[PDB]
This record gives sequence, C-alpha cells and structure tokens, in this order.
Amino acid sequence: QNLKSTDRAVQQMLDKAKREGIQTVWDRYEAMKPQCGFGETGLCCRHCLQGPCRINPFGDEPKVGICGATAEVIVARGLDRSIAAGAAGHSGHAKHLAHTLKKAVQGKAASYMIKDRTKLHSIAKRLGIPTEGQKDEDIALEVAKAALADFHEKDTPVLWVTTVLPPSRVKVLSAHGLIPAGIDHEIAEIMHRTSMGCDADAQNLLLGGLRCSLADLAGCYMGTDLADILFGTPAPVVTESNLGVLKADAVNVAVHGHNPVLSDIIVSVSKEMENEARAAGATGINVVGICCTGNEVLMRHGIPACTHSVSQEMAMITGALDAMILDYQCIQPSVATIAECTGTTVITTMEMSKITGATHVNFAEEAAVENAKQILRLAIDTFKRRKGKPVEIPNIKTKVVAGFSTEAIINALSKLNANDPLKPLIDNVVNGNIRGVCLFAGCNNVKVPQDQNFTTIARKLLKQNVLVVATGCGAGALMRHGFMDPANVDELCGDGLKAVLTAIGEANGLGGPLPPVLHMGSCVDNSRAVALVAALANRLGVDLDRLPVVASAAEAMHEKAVAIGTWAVTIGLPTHIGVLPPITGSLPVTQILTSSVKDITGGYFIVELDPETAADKLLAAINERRAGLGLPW
Amino acid sequence: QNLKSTDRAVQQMLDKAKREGIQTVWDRYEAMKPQCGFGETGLCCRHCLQGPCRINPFGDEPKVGICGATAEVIVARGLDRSIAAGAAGHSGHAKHLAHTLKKAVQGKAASYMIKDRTKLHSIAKRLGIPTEGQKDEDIALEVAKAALADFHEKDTPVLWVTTVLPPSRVKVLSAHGLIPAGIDHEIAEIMHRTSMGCDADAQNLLLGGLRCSLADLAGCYMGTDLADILFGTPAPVVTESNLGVLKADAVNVAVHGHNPVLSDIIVSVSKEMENEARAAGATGINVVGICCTGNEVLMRHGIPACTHSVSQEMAMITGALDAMILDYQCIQPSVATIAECTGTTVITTMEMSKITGATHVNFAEEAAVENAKQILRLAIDTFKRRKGKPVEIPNIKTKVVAGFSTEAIINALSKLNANDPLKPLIDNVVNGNIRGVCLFAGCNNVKVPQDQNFTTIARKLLKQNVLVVATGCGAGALMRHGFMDPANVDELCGDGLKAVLTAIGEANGLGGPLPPVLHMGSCVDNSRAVALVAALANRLGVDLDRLPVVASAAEAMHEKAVAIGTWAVTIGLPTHIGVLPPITGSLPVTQILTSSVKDITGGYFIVELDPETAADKLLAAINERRAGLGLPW
Ligand code: SF4
Ligand code: SF4
Ligand code: FES
Ligand code: FES
Ligand SMILES: [Fe+2]
Ligand SMILES: [Fe+2]
Ligand SMILES: [Fe+3]
Ligand SMILES: [Fe+3]
Ligand SMILES: [Fe+3]
Ligand SMILES: [Fe+3]
Ligand SMILES: [Fe+3]
Ligand SMILES: [Fe+3]
Ligand SMILES: [Fe+3]
Ligand SMILES: [Fe+3]
Ligand SMILES: [Fe+3]
Ligand SMILES: [Fe+3]
Ligand SMILES: [S]
Ligand SMILES: [S]
Ligand SMILES: [S]
Ligand SMILES: [S]
Repeated sequence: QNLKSTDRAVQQMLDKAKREGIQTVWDRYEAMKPQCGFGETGLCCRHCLQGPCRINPFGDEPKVGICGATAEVIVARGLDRSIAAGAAGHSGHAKHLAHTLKKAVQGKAASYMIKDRTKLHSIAKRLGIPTEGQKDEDIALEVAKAALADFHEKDTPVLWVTTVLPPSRVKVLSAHGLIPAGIDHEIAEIMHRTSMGCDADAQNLLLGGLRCSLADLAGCYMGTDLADILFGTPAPVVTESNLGVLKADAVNVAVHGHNPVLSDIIVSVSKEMENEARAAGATGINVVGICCTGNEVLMRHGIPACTHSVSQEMAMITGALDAMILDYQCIQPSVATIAECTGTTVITTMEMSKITGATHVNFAEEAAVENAKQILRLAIDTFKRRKGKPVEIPNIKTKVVAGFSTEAIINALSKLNANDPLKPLIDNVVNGNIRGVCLFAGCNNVKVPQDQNFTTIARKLLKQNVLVVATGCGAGALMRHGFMDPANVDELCGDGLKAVLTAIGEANGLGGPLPPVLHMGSCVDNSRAVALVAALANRLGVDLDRLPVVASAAEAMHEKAVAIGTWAVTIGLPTHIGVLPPITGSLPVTQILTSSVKDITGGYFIVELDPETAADKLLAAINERRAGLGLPW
Repeated sequence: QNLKSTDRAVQQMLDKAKREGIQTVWDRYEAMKPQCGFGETGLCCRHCLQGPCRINPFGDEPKVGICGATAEVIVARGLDRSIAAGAAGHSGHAKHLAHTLKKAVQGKAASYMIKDRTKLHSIAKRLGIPTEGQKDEDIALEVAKAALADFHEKDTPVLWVTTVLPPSRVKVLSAHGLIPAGIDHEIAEIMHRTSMGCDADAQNLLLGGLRCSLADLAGCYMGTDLADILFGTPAPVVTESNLGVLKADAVNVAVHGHNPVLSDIIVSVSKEMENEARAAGATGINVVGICCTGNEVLMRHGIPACTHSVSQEMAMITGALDAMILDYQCIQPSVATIAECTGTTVITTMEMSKITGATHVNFAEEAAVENAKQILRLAIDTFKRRKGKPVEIPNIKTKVVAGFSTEAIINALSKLNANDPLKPLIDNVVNGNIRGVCLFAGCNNVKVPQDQNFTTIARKLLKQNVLVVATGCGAGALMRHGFMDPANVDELCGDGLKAVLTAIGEANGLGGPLPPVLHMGSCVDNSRAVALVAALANRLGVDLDRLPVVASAAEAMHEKAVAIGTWAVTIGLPTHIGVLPPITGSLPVTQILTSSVKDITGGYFIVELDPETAADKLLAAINERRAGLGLPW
C-alpha cells in the first residue's frame, strides 16, 4: 500500500477497503491501465463530429487531423480548453461569493455580514472605490458590483488583474495583449477559438491561453478577497490533521469541496447544536475538513483537516463519517456509491453539482442557518444508526500551525521591523539565510504515490534554506506529514532558515519558531502568494521575473491546477509541474511553454516527474534569480 | 470519387488533386481509419491529468472513470462542453457585431451604418427600448448595449431568448430552470460543472446543456438581428452556385468563414476597384462565397456561392482562386498549406483566428475600407502571377433563388392575404397541400458522402408535400444540387406543394413558382426559422411542440451544429441528426435525448444514419403532429 500512498493512515484504510471489497480510486486506476498514449501526449482531438482524430507521436499516419489541424494546434487547443475550464471553476466560486456579499449588505441574507471591515476598505481603495463618508454596506455593494463587472467587457480591463500586479508587470503583459478583458469573456473566447476551423497557430493559441490564465488568477484573487471580507482574514491558528481527527463518540461531519459559503455556516451552527447531538448520545458535532473547503475553515477557525484529494474516500472507510457535505470541485463521485457501504450520508448543496444517489439539500444564503440545521440533523440521525457498530479510525494525526495569510505574514515580520515589515525577509534573502521562496500548489494525482513528490521536493528545498509556502492539497500533503509542526524545524530546516523561522516566531510570542512550511490557505488563496510576491517586487523596485521565487504543482490533477501553473508562468515564475501535462506530443508547444515563453513573460514551466531532479531544477532556478540580482548562492 | 462527394464539380477537382499529389480532407480521413471507438461513443474523458479515462462500451474493465465518473456522466459532460463551444462561436460572432454597431453609431467606423431602420425599430420595440422621439443612433446604441448585457448576469434573463419565443414556451422552459441567465455566464458554468469532481448526475448535466443551448440560440438570434440592422434584411435574390462561378479571366476572391463584418465591405470595395483590376489584365474582381460568410453575402447581395464545408479545398485546386479571405469558424487549416501548391493567397483577418503560414491583415472596423483595399491588392498581385497558367474550373453551376428571410416569407405570403399573411400558409397545412415544415441545417461531414443525406431526405420530403427551408451548409448542399432553382419544382415537388409554391410565386410577379427549397441564410439565421415558427405558433395559439415542424442536421460536424440541434429540441422540435453524436456509449443519456426529453420540452432527437429511414422518421414525426392537431395526414 505504500506504493499507493505515503500516508500511513491512508495505507491502513486501503487495507480495510481491500478486505471489505470496496473499490477505491487506486483500484479504478489499475483497471484503466494501460492508458491511451494519444490522450496522454495531447495528440487526440474530439472538437468535431468528424473525429476522433489522433496523431501518432512517432512513425507513420495518422500525422495530421482530418481538417488539417497539426499536432501543435491540437495540443495547444486542448491545453487552452483546460485553462478555460480551470478559470471557470475558480471564477464561478468567486462569482458565487460576490452574489453572497451583495445579498448580505442588501439585507437579504442575515447569516452573512461584513466580518473584516479593514479588508473591505483596503480592497475598495485598491479598486478606486471611494470610502470617505460612505457606509460600509454601500462600499461593499460597490465592491461586489465591481467583482461582477470583471466577468464581462467594460471600459476597463479586469481590475482583479491590473490592480493586483505591479505596474511594470501589467505593462509587460499589456504589450503582448495578455490582460484579460473580462473573466467569462475570455473563457468563451477560448472555447470559440479552439473550436473547429478557428485558431490554428500554436503561438497565437498559447497567447490566448496565457490571457485566460490571468482570468483564472483574477477569479482566485477575487475569491480570496470576498471570502476574507465575509468570513475574516486568516491569522495564525493551531489545529490537527489526518484521519485521527475523527472521533468515534462524536457526530463526524466532513465539509468537502471549495466554496465555504455554506460550510463556514456549518461550523458556527454545529456549535449551537451540541446539546441536540448530546441528546442523541454523541459528545458533540465534530466538523472536519476535506480538500479546499476544509482548508478554508482550517485557516479561519482551526477546524481539523481529515484528508485531501486522492485519499478522500478513505475518511468514509473508517465507518465513523456520519455526513459528507459537498459543494463543488474535486469531489470524487465514487463517494455517492461508497456511502451505501459505509453508512455515510453524502449531501450535495449546489444546483450545478449533483451526484446520482446522494441526498440534495437546496442551499440558499437566505436560509443558510435552516439549511445547515436540516443537514446536521441528517448527520445526527446517521450517528444514531451506527450505535454499536465498530469503527476503525487510524490513531494518526499531526499538529498543524496554519493561518498564514499575507496580512498575517506581514504582521509577523513587522515584529522585527515595524515600519518596513518586508525588509527583515529581504535582508535574509540577501545574506543567504533564506535562499528563495517556493510555493507548493495543486492536487494529489493517482499516478504519483500520494504526497511523495511534495515531501521529497520540500525536504530538499528546506535543507537548502528555501522559505516554503503552500496552498490547497499541497498544503494538505505537507500538513499530514508534519511540515506544519514547529517541533520539526530542527530536523527539516537548514540552519539559516531555522534562524529566521525562530527569530520571527519568538518575536511573535510563540516561544518557538514558525513552522517549517507556511500554510497560505486554499487554492484560490494562491492569490495570497501573488500578493506577497508582488509586495516584495514593489518593495525592491523590480518585476516578479527577477525575484528568487518559484512554484511547484508537484502532483497536479485538476484543470484548475493547469490554469494556476499557467498564470504562475505568466506573472513571471519558474513553475514546476510534477505530472505530465498533455503537451509532449508537440515539441514546438513544449518548447514554447518551457523555453521561449521566458522571452515573453520571464516565467517558464519546468516539467519533471522525478522529484529529486525537480528539486535540483527548482534550486537552479532560484539560484539563477539570485545571481541575476548580484547575490551569492 | 462519387463515394467521397455527390457533387460532380467536387469529383472533378478530387481527380485533379489526386493526379497532382495534393492531399485532401478525404485523404486525411482515410489515413485516420479506423477511428477510436471510445471517442466515437463518447466513452473517453480527459478532464483531468489522471486521465485519459476510457470505458469499454461492452465487456470487462475499464467500466468507470478513475474518479468514479460513470459512462452516463462522462457522456453528458462531453456533450455539454460541445454545446458550450458552439454557443461560444455563435455568440462570439454576435458580440463582434454588437461592438461594430456601437462603433458605427458613435461615429467611430464610418464604413458601417444603420442600413435597416425598420428592423432597428422593431428590435427595439421587442426589447422594450423606447423609440418615440429618439434619434436612430441613440436607439441603436441602446440595442447594442442590450445585446452586450445579455452576455452576463443582470436583473433580467437573456432577452434574446425570452423576447423571441412565445410566452407559453418561456413558461415551460422557466419551470424547468432552462432560461439562460447570461450567454457567457452559461458557457462558463458549463465548463465549471463539467470539470473534475463537480456535476455527476446525467439529468442535471443535460438540463444544464439544454439551458446552454438556449444561450446559443440567443447568440444566433442576436447575430441575425444585428447583421440585418447593419447590412440589410435579405429579400429574394437570384444568383448561382458551385465552382463554375469562378472565372479564369477575373480576380477570384473567396470570402470564407462566418462573420460578414469585413466581407460585406469586401463586396462593396471590390466594385470600386474594378478599373484597378482591369489595369492588371483582369475583367474585374469576382467575389465568391464559401461557407456561411458566403451565405451572408449571397442572401444580401446575390454574391455567387463557390462551395461549402467539406469541399472547401476544391476551390483552390482549380488554380484560379487568387485569394481566400478568412474570418473564423469552419475553415479547414489545410488551406494554408494547400495554398503553397495552388498559388492562392490565404489571408486571416481576426486576432483570435490565425493559421500558420497564412498572411494576416489586422482588420479594424475603423479602417475597414483601407483594410479591404490592402487585401484586394494582394489578390490582384496574385492574379498577375498566374498569367498564362492553365486553370481547371469545372463548368458546373446551378441557378439559385435565395433571400428568404422571415420578413421576406411573410411579405410573399401577404400577396395572398394582406392583413393575415400567415393564414394562407396555415390554410394549406390544414388542407394537406403542405404536410409540414422541415428545416435542414448544419454542415457536411467527411464520414458521409458529401450532400447525400441532405438531398436524399429532401427529395422524399418534397414529394410528400413538405415545405423545406434550409440554412448554412444544408442550404449549400441543396443549392449546389438544384433545389433552389424554380425550374426543378415540377420534378421535385408533390402536387400540393407545387400548387402552393406556384400561387405564392405568381402572386409576387415571378411568373413562376418559388423554388423547391427556401434558403433562410447562414447558420446564425437558423434564428429566422425560429422567428417564423414562433410566429406560426402565436397565430395558432399553440406552443411549438404542437406544430408539424421538424429539423434535420443531416450531415452535422461542428460543435455549433450540436448546440443548434440541442436548442431545436429545447424549443420543442423533433430534430434529426444524421451522423452519430458521441452519446451511444450511454443508453441512459441516449434515452433522455431521444425520448424522455419529450416530457420536458416536447422536442426530441432522432438519431438516424440511413437517410431514407431518416426521411420516414421525420415524416412520421410531422404526421404525429398533424394528428395531434386533429388534421388528416
Ligand atoms: S477539429 Fe479537426 S482534428 Fe479535431 S476532430 Fe474535428 S477534424 Fe479532427
Ligand atoms: S475527470 Fe475522472 S474520468 Fe475524467 S480524466 Fe479525470 S479521473 Fe478520468
Ligand atoms: S484516442 Fe485515446 S484519448 Fe482520444
Ligand atoms: S481513448 Fe480515443 S478518444 Fe480517448
Ligand atoms: Fe481544491
Ligand atoms: Fe457555418
Ligand atoms: Fe483538493
Ligand atoms: Fe482539487
Ligand atoms: Fe486540486
Ligand atoms: Fe486540492
Ligand atoms: Fe486545487
Ligand atoms: Fe460551413
Ligand atoms: Fe460550419
Ligand atoms: Fe457547419
Ligand atoms: Fe457550414
Ligand atoms: Fe453551421
Ligand atoms: S480543488
Ligand atoms: S488545484
Ligand atoms: S459554420
Ligand atoms: S453549424
């Protein structure tokens, strides 16, 4: 089982699933091998009913699509559609939060409110919305209106791009025509240009993809901004992760998906129903997180994280998961059938994301509290049905310090330099105590033993004094393996990094260091890393493609991760991807994305499936940036 | 060669291509066989980097996707993405016309203007825009603003749906949640819900697809409305079709693609440059049409149609095509390489639709006349380069009467009943002289001998007194085979239909009948058929699912054709498709789309690859509607 997952709690549940005859994601993968090499390499097109068209990577015919589409065109069109799909998910999440904020301040959804007034005002100022002499509800209405306006063409480009990157970066992107005109506008233009008989030049197609990736970045940044207004900006918090956070004697409720609009309410309502849970024979309601919705409530409320991504079915296999409350994205639909075997009540809540066989509850912000109570009462009923049934919860969990929003990181740094908070970080980059910064992002992927790339690369970088930040299921992997526990700083961290983590932590009262890796939140919260990196660029007076900052989607899976990796490149970062994207069937496309894009945006992909080698390549990229700034390395 | 195309001019060019060693679409198809059966049946998914996933139609594993996605989910998600891609193309075309109209009336593009003031005012009235006491330029600015607003969420749904279908039809659709909220909004929501780990219920997915198909209908209707304002509403016109419309002694310029924003200008400017062409040794500039842009200028100006769809390369093979001027959609990118062998200058004009190896001219409405002259001078230079080179233009052409906009059809009917123009048509439906109405739409497809399904089905329906209307490359096929020549009425038409076509034609001064088939224009102009059918529904006081009206995408290819067929079903029509869409891998999906959707919208797909059988099934559908109205059949 260690060939499937490096997480020992997951291995234990894989053994239980095996002896119980419950098919898992790893079994479904095995049943799919050998997978189609045309699709793997990107050399398949189904964009019209003359297809499917495939192209042999090497050899004889077929060499070209039926309509004349070359391998370069087919590869670029497929990649573009994946970027647009990722943009559609992150920006759909953001759009749903914009409507929630609007309803809240119009008096239509009293369960929601402006919780972070400071963030509201700072966002308004960044957008150019006047605040002097205005009521908060009116400022927030204007912010929500501006958020919705960025989805379509108007007299300004997408402000959640142009107002969040330094002017010099916007200028570079504008010169290449890469600034998006509207989020949904770009998604639709991708779908058009990639349809049959339209765009058929690889460079033109890929420039379109870069622009659509910035629409994804805008959706990410808008989602973080709106969730922080509504639910609070994260600050440091201590909690736990892995399956051992489930409790046999409690009602265990997983919140799973991405948009916390309802699960933030689940968290507060669950505390009100504790006596109702006790009357049912439980100790209380134990809300736990899966995937990004779990990250959201972990960052804001310290809700413990049960599991992530590829191993999500294993929470059910314990027998103790009474409910799994779903919104959208990254939910294996297998959960609906597995629930028949495990007793879990799987509940969907969003109209556009249903699963055959799950119970649907039509969540509405206007009825959020009542919807939550209905859902939690189903979970309570399920707990009662398992009275006397043995469960197998692996007694495996790690300590997690998280909550490192960009505001929290700046505030922590300010304890070392109150009026120039970024300077202590830059000082330590310059003197070599911090070699550079690496953001781990993205998913797990069944093709890679779970977490093996994240942990292998992270260990090498930390020993070489890299400041490591993480989001989404990259944060999930690292938290489950102890990388967010300050007690592991001595084992994991180079001496220089250890010294910095210790100085900051002690200056913040912790009596110990910051953790080895800083959790910056959910996948939309990759935008927080952008805010941090853009703030460093501004403080130094250089563009992002001169900073010693890299990204790694070390185990990527979702179309969203493709979009994120693409915008990381577009804003100027060397960006590693540790699974093969469907590009290798076209050398010209691969060369653009890994080499000639450097001349456009200064960023570039690093495709490397071997994690030791990937770590070496990421260090080389960091060190090349250091040398370009005249620094030792 | 008759196994490839039933068009004799195409067969002649296929022989020339063969002996010259020029690879064609049919050769590329042969080189692709056998095609992948997983893709053919819809049982392939590449929506995440754990894929590709495939499912065996029958037999053993794989039976399910790696994430747990069933065959029903995979099939429905793929189909939804095709609908969204089609919507993105038609609505991108409409959006581009909306911006053109806005620029025209703001004084920013003097080559464009309000040409159809009556249509402008009628559209404004239908949208609720006041006209009394307003300048035309202000009414048109409001119409353009309303068009752009339908792309995003606002306080009203998509008006180019809700204002163009009868209230009873809107009510049915609203009750099922099918009215789109915004065109690009729905496209993006499709992309989100179909991404990994989101919507996973076939019925829910397909309802989303139906709603997105109505966003496509809105884009189609908006495109027709705006093109009619800008360029004139079609009226009956006489011209010719097929390769014989090329002239060796002229500069032959094909306009190819879909959006006539520039090619309508090409048409007028070409007439100004006739002396410049004569100074180069030509008789003049002979503008000819390919595909839908050709349909647009045929309908409005009688520009002869050279060829369509699958056979587009054959125009080049003549050796006499001096330029091919491209916008977007349905252009085989092979044209760029074939041009090296044939001498044709292939020119792209739209930023999001380039082809490696073609010359790009950056068309801007503000510079439309100058851009046109630059393009036409390249064509003139190319004509000069072929002085003394033999060409082979098949001496094959048909007479084409076209221009049957819905306004033109109503006006023609009004000569038989001035104040109740639809009544003569309804009278003849009731007495059986007109059995019903069939719209032929969509593309050719290399899998089907070119035009064989269109002509086989049309012949059977016409003998059975069906009024046949046609658009896009369905109109193209029928025009190239003589179905738009009134001289063929006696051979093709049943006695009842002949009597009606003759009465209308003679009442309109023609001294002869209307043609056997009425050309209603380009693919967006399928919206004109909707206008006609909705007007008949309103006049009869019934919904569209009670009318004896059917549609046939007899040789469909493009994602756009999937979207059109889906909205035809959604508005209530029995809708034949004569190529296999990628649905047969899921019986539950197939049953929804061909049977249980009847209970939702009253329409339904009829999948039938054999054209004789398809004609029988379409007649049965028409006759079932007749019986439901109490009529003999
Ligand atoms: S768009 Fe071209 S390559 Fe793709 S399926 Fe259609 S014919 Fe084949
Ligand atoms: S979304 Fe599911 S079915 Fe599709 S490729 Fe990914 S794992 Fe396979
Ligand atoms: S041929 Fe396998 S992905 Fe299309
Ligand atoms: S396996 Fe052939 S289309 Fe994917
Ligand atoms: Fe996520
Ligand atoms: Fe077309
Ligand atoms: Fe996840
Ligand atoms: Fe995910
Ligand atoms: Fe992910
Ligand atoms: Fe994730
Ligand atoms: Fe993610
Ligand atoms: Fe066409
Ligand atoms: Fe077409
Ligand atoms: Fe077509
Ligand atoms: Fe066509
Ligand atoms: Fe078409
Ligand atoms: S995700
Ligand atoms: S992701
Ligand atoms: S088309
Ligand atoms: S089409």
